[PDB]
Amino acid sequence: AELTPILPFLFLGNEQDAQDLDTMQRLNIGYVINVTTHLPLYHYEKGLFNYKRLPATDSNKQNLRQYFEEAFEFIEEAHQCGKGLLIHCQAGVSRSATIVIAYLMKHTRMTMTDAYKFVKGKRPIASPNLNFMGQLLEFEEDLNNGV
Repeated sequence: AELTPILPFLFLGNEQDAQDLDTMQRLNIGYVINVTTHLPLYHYEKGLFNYKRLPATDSNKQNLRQYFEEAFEFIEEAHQCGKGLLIHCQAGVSRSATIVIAYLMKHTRMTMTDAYKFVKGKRPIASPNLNFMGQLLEFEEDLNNGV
């Protein structure tokens, strides 16, 4: 299991990485975001972490932009509460990486292109679909227009 640490408090992963509970406990993760509709909240019953589900699909019509602001709050609650946070979708990390790249665009002064390749460098498998990439490009233009 490889939980790519995009920041010190931010980890990107896939289906399997959220199951590696030993790994997550070493990283002091206390927050988890499941960006899928069908995967379970692994380790939910254990009472270990707080959870947030962004029920989305790796499709060309799925709107992740709606969840952008909702997930940013979960990440700033972790940073303000001094705890790690793992966002994971499935395999190709198309969905989960789009939200990560967007978190960097809103709070980090980075461009969409700069942030996209920052995450691409740490996790090479990142391949947000063009539907998600258009949202990311539109989120840049919005943010640049005082939005």
